[PDB]
Amino acid sequence: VQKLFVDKIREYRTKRQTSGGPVDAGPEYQQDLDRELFKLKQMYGKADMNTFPNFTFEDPKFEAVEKPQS
Amino acid sequence: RKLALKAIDWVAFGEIIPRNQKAIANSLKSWNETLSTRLAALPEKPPAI
Amino acid sequence: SVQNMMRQKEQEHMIRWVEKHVVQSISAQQEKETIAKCIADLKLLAKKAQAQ
Amino acid sequence: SSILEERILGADTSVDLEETGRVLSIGDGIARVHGLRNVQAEEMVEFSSGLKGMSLNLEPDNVGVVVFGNDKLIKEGDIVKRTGAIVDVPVGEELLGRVVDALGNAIDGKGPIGSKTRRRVGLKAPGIIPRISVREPMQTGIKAVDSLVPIGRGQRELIIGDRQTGKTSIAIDTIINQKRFNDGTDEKKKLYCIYVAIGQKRSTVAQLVKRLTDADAMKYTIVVSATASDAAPLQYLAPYSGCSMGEYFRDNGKHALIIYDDLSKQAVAYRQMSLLLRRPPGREAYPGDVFYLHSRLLERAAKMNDAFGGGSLTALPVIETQAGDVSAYIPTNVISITDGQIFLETELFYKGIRPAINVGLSVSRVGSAAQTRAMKQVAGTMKLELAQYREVAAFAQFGSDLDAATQQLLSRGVRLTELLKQGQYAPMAIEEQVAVIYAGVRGYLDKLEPSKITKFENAFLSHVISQHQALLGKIRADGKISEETDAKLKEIVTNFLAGFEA
Amino acid sequence: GAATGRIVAVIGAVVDVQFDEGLPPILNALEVQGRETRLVLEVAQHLGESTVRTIAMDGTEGLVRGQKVLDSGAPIKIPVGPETLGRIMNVIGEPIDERGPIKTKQFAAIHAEAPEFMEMSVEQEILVTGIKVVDLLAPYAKGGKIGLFGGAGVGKTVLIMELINNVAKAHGGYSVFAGVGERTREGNDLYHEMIESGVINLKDATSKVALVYGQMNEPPGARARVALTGLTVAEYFRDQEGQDVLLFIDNIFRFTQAGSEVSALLGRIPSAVGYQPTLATDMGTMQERITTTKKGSITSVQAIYVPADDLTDPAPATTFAHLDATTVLSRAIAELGIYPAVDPLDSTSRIMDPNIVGSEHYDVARGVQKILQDYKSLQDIIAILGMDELSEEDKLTVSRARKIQRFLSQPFQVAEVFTGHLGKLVPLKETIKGFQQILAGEYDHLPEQAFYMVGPIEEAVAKADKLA
Ligand SMILES: Nc1ncnc2c1ncn2[C@@H]1O[C@H](COP(=O)(O)OP(=O)(O)OP(=O)(O)O)[C@@H](O)[C@H]1O
Ligand SMILES: Nc1ncnc2c1ncn2[C@@H]1O[C@H](COP(=O)(O)OP(=O)(O)O)[C@@H](O)[C@H]1O
Ligand SMILES: [Mg+2]
Ligand SMILES: [Mg+2]
Repeated sequence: VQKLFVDKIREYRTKRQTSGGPVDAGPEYQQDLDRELFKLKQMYGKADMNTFPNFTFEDPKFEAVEKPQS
Repeated sequence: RKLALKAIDWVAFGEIIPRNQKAIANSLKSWNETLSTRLAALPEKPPAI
Repeated sequence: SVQNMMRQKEQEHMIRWVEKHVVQSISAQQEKETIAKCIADLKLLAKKAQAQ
Repeated sequence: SSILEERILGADTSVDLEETGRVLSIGDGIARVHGLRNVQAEEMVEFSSGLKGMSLNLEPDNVGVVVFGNDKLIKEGDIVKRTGAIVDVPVGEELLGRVVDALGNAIDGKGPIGSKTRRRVGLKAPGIIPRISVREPMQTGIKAVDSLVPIGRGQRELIIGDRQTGKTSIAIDTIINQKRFNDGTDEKKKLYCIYVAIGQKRSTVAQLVKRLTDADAMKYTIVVSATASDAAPLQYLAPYSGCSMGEYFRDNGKHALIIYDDLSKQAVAYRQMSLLLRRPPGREAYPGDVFYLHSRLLERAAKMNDAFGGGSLTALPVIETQAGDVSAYIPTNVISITDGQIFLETELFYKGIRPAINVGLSVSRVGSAAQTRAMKQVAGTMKLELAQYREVAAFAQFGSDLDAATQQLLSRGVRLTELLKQGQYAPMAIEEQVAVIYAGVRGYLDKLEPSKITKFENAFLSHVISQHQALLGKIRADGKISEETDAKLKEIVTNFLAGFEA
Repeated sequence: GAATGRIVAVIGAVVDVQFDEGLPPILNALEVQGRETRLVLEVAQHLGESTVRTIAMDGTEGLVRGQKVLDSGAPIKIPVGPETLGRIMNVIGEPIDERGPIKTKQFAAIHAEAPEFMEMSVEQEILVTGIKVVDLLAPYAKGGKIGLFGGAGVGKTVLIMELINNVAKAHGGYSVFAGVGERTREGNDLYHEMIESGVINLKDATSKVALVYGQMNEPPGARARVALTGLTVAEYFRDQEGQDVLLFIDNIFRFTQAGSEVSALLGRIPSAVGYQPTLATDMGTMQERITTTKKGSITSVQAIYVPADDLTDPAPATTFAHLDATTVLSRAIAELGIYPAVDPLDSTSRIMDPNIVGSEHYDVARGVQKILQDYKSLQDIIAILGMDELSEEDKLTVSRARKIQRFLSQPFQVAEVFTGHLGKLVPLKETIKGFQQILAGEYDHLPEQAFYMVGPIEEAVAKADKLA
């Protein structure tokens, strides 16, 4: 069916004329890609784009031992 | 690999014999065991970027 | 993990657009079907020839 | 995108005359097909919608066919085609590190598996000439298994017990523990593994691939998966397909291992599939040849001679039993195919012995006693010292006092019982096993308390891997524990016992 | 009007119907013309030469041969959406609350497939409930299936009325209840206890729970398909709205009991003790859709019945591979008075683990099973011989494991109306602390009548303070 071989490539080239993502999204693709974009961040964490690690650690304080001896 | 060795000091080190200060050494070796291998996995270097 | 998930949501929509549009394009034709029948005869004419 | 367009130009639209049988009925998976003259038995037939099926019964009027999939796209009056091949699955090393369904299509989504050779699921076990006896060991890393109930390479060993006792965990510490040989250097100490999931929900098999990928265990296994949602002819075909990827290894040189989890769910997929073909029921409505179902499976687990390649194929079938009764129909038919067993119980699991192995009953035809040379020294005496314990240590009510006579021997058991306990997903090595077992049988623990031996073990084990690495390398290399190697260990246990609790 | 058919044979609830052209595919719906109510037939088989065999959703009395039958074109569809909350439905999705129609924008078929492999979520947590037997020994998760096995008269629904009273109040998302084959006055006291307590709002759109009902008066083509109905209203609230939904099913055995009543008449040889040949493929197609996935999370709680108090029967004993937690109840426990009569030795989890439940909790867990097994392993000798022929160490796993059995019975909130005792909720951290003081041996002077039917551990010393 090479007449069908040409007819699924030629209506693939029409999909390669794109402006803003989906062609017939409407309220469908706008809600779904925003529902999924939250879920990759919801149970994952709150993370910005480029912020480095900012913290500070304190070690164990070295106490002394009192000892009258001999 | 910044890491220090030591001597074999487990036998009489709990026998420090303070004024009934048995807990002073019996807690001392207890900190000594966990801190040894845990700081060994710190001391050498960080992995590849 | 955001780069990969937006590729997956885009990939399935791109497939169904080519698929749901070809249903009406194959249905509308009326002259090329007569072209399609004579080659369907010639394939069957070719098919029985290699058997016997 | 360039990927969709290159997939559509590589597609081949070949057309030919089929051989074709009209459908007469479709209900509950069985499609009695009018027509189909020259069909074989066990041939794979292909429905119109993309489904696939296998023609089991031949008959003069109709042809019975069972479906690999779902029977709702199939209507009376459909078209059944002929492939021309008895049912075959792809095979190779290229399936390594994947999760696949029961016909070799990937359900992980990493893509198409590039496989080159195809092998039937109904091939024949090799006979009497091309085998040899069992020379090698297979290390599990469990300490109650490796010392007391050893398992050779090429020996069918049955893990049997109830639900939620340890049958899956026992066979997953075994998958993890071969990590140390697979990154080594010799090609004859490796062990490539295979897990077959029959009748399991996908929220257990997608969770076991997680446990097998943090420890990087998944780079040397395959997971053939037929979940509980699948068609009943897909849970029947799964162990015959998983066993046929095992025999790429064994028939080319290497050593494989295969776990059937479990084989009480490959039987109720045969009872249902062959009641709707109108075959008369036997006992408990099982068919006549459930013994022939399991026996033609568990005899491919060979150990070939060295003029064929010398490869091996171990097998570890799991069996779930009801209420711990071992005299049922499907248990006893598979006890008497396997060389040895591992009897997992429940009162061992709850009293505290975990892994809950009944070391009294866990018999094993020892596999030409390929335990290893050093473990024979310390677990030879352990086997007898534990057997001496079990005859005499079941009173729980004492009236008389014989500390010179009896209470010395039963103090050697509780030090060796509480030594045998283990954790989970942390399996040991064999020379780390010889060291910890040395300190138990040589009297070097009778002055402890039994509530401190599990604490004594990890402090001991961390001391020997850190400070004594060149010691343990002479046990693994030389095999045996030599007399000068007996000398060096005599101080280390006593030097550590001098400063253990302080 | 795709097709027209005439009834040919009628056996109970298995109506045969012959078409002339346009055979319906399997599991369509057929509409019987000439009745006062709606009668929908769902195609099951294809018996050869333009003849199907169907299973009917309502009663078949009054049908004659030749009576016309019309083809819908689609399976049983129900109206799904956010307006389904506070409404009661039946197997075909019609309002049986007499408050008028359900007006949604979309419709959902009853029959859909299962999720794939690569849409599973593995993340486990702990859902603290407030029951001591479940928090300590067998902790529930947040997103996993739970079963409550039990006979007849043990407590599988007083236990399910607690996990609503403790979890569905402090929940933030929605909720779905389903009744499959259990009695109808209990399905009326869930309407007049969720209206009074603000969960059903009759006047605006601030209601949380949905309801779906097919009870023990229906024909067995309805009980076999009512469980796939509440399972569909609890998937729109997962995949298309993205919430965290509960799901309470009672009872799920009647999906199977009423599937071996229409399997004899379809022409099938029976398997073991009387069940259908396909017992464990239809169960693995209903249970494989009740999942937590990457798009939402369903926290199932299913009550399961065991026939004639037998756990090796084929209908309960094939449900076990589909769970995460398990709460096997018992009869002989409940003859003593221990309520909730949970078997501490038969109940499991997959999150009881020292890295998940915390290594302090995991050692009070395994250490209290060890003392419980050792009381069971001497019941041969105590029953024949006596208590008085024991040692002194094993009169101290007997007296300590009778203080532990009694300290697993808790007064529930829903059971105040029975006995007149205040329902107690304990937190998690006050049970671990309260069992370490029975294992270490601090309360070995208090009697055993003081550990019984109390909440946190300070009531046990207070009940011991009363009797003197
Ligand atoms: N070595 C061990 N020590 C202590 N507990 C363990 C060990 N191995 C497994 N367990 C625990 O025992 C429980 C059951 O183990 P597992 O799931 O392997 O049993 P199973 O019989 O395979 O279950 P199923 O009956 O569902 O197949 C799990 O909760 C697991 O955490
Ligand atoms: N927690 C409890 N406290 C006291 N009595 C209970 C408790 N749970 C159940 N019961 C008793 O057991 C019976 C259980 O019946 P019910 O739970 O309604 O249905 P099922 O028969 O399915 O268990 C109740 O009527 C009640 O008398
Ligand atoms: Mg298992
Ligand atoms: Mg009830």
